[PDB]
Parts: sequence; structure tokens; C-alpha cells
Amino acid sequence: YPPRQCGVVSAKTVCGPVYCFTPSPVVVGTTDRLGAPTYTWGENETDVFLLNSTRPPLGSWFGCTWMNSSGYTKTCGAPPCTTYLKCGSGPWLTPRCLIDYPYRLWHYPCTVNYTIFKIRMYVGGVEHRLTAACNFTR
Amino acid sequence: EVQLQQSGAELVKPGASVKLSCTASGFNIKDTYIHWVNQRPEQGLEWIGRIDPANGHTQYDPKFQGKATITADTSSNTAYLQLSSLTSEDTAVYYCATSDYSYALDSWGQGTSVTVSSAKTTAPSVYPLAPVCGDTTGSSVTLGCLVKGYFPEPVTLTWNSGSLSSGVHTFPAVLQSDLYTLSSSVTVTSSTWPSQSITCNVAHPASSTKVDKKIEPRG
Amino acid sequence: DIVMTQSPSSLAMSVGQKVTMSCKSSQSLLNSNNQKNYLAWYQQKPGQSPKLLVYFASTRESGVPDRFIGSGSGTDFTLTISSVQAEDLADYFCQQHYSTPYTFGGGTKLEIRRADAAPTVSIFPPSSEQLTSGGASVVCFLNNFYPKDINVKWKIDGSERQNGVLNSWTDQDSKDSTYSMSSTLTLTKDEYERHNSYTCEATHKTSTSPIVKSFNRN
Ligand SMILES: *[C@@H]1O[C@H](CO)[C@@H](O[C@@H]2O[C@H](CO)[C@@H](O)[C@H](O)[C@H]2NC(C)=O)[C@H](O)[C@H]1NC(C)=O
Repeated sequence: YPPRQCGVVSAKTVCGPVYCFTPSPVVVGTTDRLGAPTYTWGENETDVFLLNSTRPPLGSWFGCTWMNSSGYTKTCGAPPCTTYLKCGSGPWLTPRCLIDYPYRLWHYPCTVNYTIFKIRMYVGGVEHRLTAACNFTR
Repeated sequence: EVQLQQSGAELVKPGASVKLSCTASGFNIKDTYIHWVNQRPEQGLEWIGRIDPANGHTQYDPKFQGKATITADTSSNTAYLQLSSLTSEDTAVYYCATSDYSYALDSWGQGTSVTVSSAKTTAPSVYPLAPVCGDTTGSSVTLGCLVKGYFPEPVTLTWNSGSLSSGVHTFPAVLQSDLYTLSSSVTVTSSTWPSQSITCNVAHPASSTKVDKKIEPRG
Repeated sequence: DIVMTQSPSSLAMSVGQKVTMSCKSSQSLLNSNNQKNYLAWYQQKPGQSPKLLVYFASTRESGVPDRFIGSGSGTDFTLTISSVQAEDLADYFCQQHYSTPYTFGGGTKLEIRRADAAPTVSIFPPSSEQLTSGGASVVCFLNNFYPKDINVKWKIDGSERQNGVLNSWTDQDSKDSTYSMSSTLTLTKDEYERHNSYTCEATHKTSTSPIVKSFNRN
């Protein structure tokens, strides 16, 4: 599960890339004051990630995953409730399957032995070619 | 569907090798299998082989084992098909195609024509064909364009680049004496031509292109 | 190798008719864990590359119209077009995507029947640029006619000429289901300039008298 919906993440609490999940993995760039006038900026801050989004049918990404400045895997996603199109909240298509991406093994080390296979998914008239990693734990 | 773009037609000597490419656009080629299929003139489809570019893993039809090699560069999002010791039988269109786990070919490239011959490339003469001198003015007017004396196939013919497609009839090539000749007609309303220009664009994938042949009224 | 056999070789249907085509594999294509038959149907329109119409015997590819219906199991499969349309003009291929090497059927040709249409004929004398290089081609376009059979005769100064004529028919048109044909009579520049009247006559069942298109060099 995702702890909470996606909000604004100031750049320096993040270490490494911020991957958000439209079905196809995507890396999100930062934004300065000119790009977020309504964010209550602090004089410490210069750049932030705007991760707010509804589900990609109408929004941008189902969810996002990055790593804390302290080295901790943090995730965000849409509120929980065509399998993953209504209830997706991150890279997890099902409770057993996540979307593969170059940083999956660091963010999610427990998925080392998952089997991977290529799938396709239509979202909003756009086809997404994905690799999925799957299977159980005892 | 997804976007696959294949390299241009080629002429190869008998016994020589060819290397065709297939570039992906709008998706990461690592998330698909890339298959290669061939189609000989007026014949069916034949699977050659496939690669998983995420790890370079290949399968082939064993009758193509050795003769065909499929490779893939995810850096440039491009798959490759190399064929060695080509014979005249190998003259064909070669398609690349994507698949997921099911191996059903959900998207196909436009194909690359490969012609195996000992003769060599001849670029065509392109001739604009205006209506007869002093013809009566009808509601519509028909212009022509003659592409004569080329080898090998194909040529790509368009009108005003891609913008004039309705009213166009391009006729399949006819071989006379070791060279090909085709024609194309376009029909527009009389108020369209010659008040605005109409231009025949002919490309011969032996790196020839004549767009210069604008249709001008006769005198 | 799994042998895929299609039937019939060709079909000729008018717009709105229902049609069925058959494919049979030498071996079952069923995955018992899936309850899926790994059979696919591809459509190739004239001059185009194949497109996936149906996979898993009956799963329609997203975007494909409802009138296409795949069915069958074991070794017997069918593709049905519940209401044939003018754009459905194509070759249709079955293919097992079960085990390698993946193999295709020989294809079934789907042509379209329509009402008779008279050809529009246009005649083009040799361009100046071709005459400059010593050749002279007279071109006759006979466009948008049905049925396909048509006879073209070339007359020079009112006398029929046979040598130097090359004809080419298009594929059927994907919108109005008509045919077009081009007839080119090629001469030397000198042969061409030694005569005056050049005529192209079309015989088609659309009329009892030939459609005549002629020009004089003046
Ligand atoms: C993007 O999401 C963030 C969540 O961190 C929103 O920030 C909160 O907005 C609510 C409602 O305006 C406030 O009560 C909170 O104080 C804000 N901060 C936090 C930490 O919750 C932000 O408003 C959202 N922006 C948009 C455009 O939707």
C-alpha cells in the first residue's frame, strides 16, 4: 500500500531519481518558485517536485517512488478504492506484480527473485509497453 | 499500435550480405520482443526470428540459422537483421514487428525492400504530364507523372509531399527491358490547378529524389 | 513445423454481406493453463504492411471494428466479417503464435463487389523534357471503373498499333471499390513526330461504344 497521496517533495529530502508511474516509468524533474506560486516556499528551498496527480486517465501518474535523504524508500500514490486503471497507486499492478524500471531493485529490494515478462496496456488511447516482475512469498 | 521505422530499400549482389535496421519511437524497445518476417513478391509471410533486447536472447527458424543474425541496441532503440550469402530467392520485403509475452505481432514496420541482383542501380527519369494543349475547361482536371527507367524496386511517389492524397492513383511498376516504369495520376477541381502549384515527388531508395517536377500547363 | 492451411484462396463480397474464412492447424494450439488458443489473424491491405486483427483466436485487438469476429478452437478456426466494408479489401493471414517457428497460412484474398462504373479517360502527350532526350511516351489513364476487365486500343493516324504498349492495373480502390488502369505507348521522338493524330480507345461493358480520347500534335 502507499502511505499517502502524492504531494510536494522539496528536492533535498530526495536522494536519487524520482520515478513516477504512468504505466510507463518516468523520471520527474524539479520546479522552482516560478513553477509553484502557491507552494509555501521557504528560503532554504530552491527546487521541489510537484507530484500531485489523479489517475492517468485524467491525471499524470498512478504513483511515485523515491528514496529519502536518509536512504529510506518512500512511495506515494492515488487513494485506494481495467485491473490497474481504477485502483493503481504506484508501480504495483497487483499485490504480486510491479512495473520494472532501472531503480526497482534499489527501491524494492524484496523483489529480487520476481519473474519478469513483457506486457502491453492501453491507457487513454496511448499504448504502454512495460516489463512486469511477479510471484509469491511464503 | 507503436511506431517502428525501417531503413530504406537496398540492392545486394548475389552472395553478399545486407543489414537492415528497425528503430522504435514512442516506447522503449527493451519492453518488447522484436521479430523479423519476410514476404516474397506476391507471396505469404514467413517468420525469420526474434530477439529479446533486454538481454539479447534470440530464437530463429532453423533454416535461417547462420544466414540470419538479429541484434539489438537499446542505446539507440534499434533492432537489426543481418542476412549473409544472399540469393535471388532472398529478394523480398522484410518487416520488423513487436510482441509482448504472447508473441502475437501487434505492430509492424513499413518493411524494407531487398533486391538481390548482379545488375546495378539506375535512377529514373521523372516526367510531368500536363493536360493536352488547348483542352476544354471542365469542373476537374487530371495531371500525370511518369517515372521511367529505374532499378530496382521501389519508388515512392507523392503529390505536394503528403498533402494531396485523395484523387491520386499510382499504378504498379511494369518491367520492360531490365528497367521498371510506373505512372501516377491525380485529379483535382479546375479551380485548384493551375492557380496553386501541384508537384510530383519521386524518391528512389538508391538515394535519389526528384521533387523538381512541378506540373506546368503546356504551350 | 505447424502447418496452417487457409480456405478459400479468394472471396468476392459486396458491401454489407457477411463472410467467413477458415484456418486449420496441423496441431492443437491450446494452452490448458490458459484455456487460450494461440492463433492470430492479420490483415494486409494493398500496398500496406500487416496489422494484427485478432489474437488468442477470439480476442479483438483494441481499435479493430466490432464486425471482425475470431472463433474456433483445437485445430479449427474462423474469421468472420459480419458486415463486409469497402475498407476491408485485403489479404488475411492466420498464424499460430504457439511454438517456434511461428508459421502463417497462405492467406485468403478479400475483394469487393460493386455496381458497374464507367472509366474516366485522360490522354497525355509526351512531355517536353522526354522529347528533349529522344523518347516520346503517350499515356492514357482510365480511372475509377468496374468491373476490372477493359480493353485499350492505340490508334496512330487512325491505324491500330500494337508494339510499344504497356498496361498496368491498380489494386481495387479502398473507398469506392473501383479499378484504374494506365496504358503507355512509347516511341522514338522521330517516330512520334512523323505522325499527327494519337488516339486511345477504351472498350468496357459499361457502354456498347468505345470511349475515345484523342489529340493532334497540330
Ligand atoms: C499538492 O499536495 C500537497 C500535499 O502535500 C498540498 O499541500 C497541502 O494542501 C492542503 C490543502 O490546501 C493544506 O491544508 C496543507 O497545509 C498543505 N501541505 C501539506 C504538507 O499537507 C497542495 O495543496 C497540493 N497542491 C495542489 C495544486 O493540489
